[PDB]
Amino acid sequence: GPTGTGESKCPLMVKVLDAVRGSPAINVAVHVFRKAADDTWEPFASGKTSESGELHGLTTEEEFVEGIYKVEIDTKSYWKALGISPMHEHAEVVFTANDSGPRRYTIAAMLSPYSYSTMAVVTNPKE
Repeated sequence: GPTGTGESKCPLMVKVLDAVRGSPAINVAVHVFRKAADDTWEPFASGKTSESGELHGLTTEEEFVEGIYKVEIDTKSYWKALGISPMHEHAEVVFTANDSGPRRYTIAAMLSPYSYSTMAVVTNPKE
């Protein structure tokens, strides 16, 4: 298929790949927040990617609750490694959850400052 490749432990796998290099970014500062009761975003998890571009071990299933969550990727850290023109600062995306469970999915995101952005999100059965 187009998406869904690779194993993981966390309930949500984040893959940070480069659209200009066509390879996974290393040491990609990523953060995960959750929608609070004050229409704000609280700290949920955070971590960096590896040579594989995969980032797991953020949180557990007992801590991973339902609700909306916002993810922030620091591409600048990866752009400074080679010295690429930092067209933008960081990439922030919001994901709404309706129900958790098995059959975890992985989010494939591509980094492209020059060309149009590229991101892929997968949905699970909550019916």
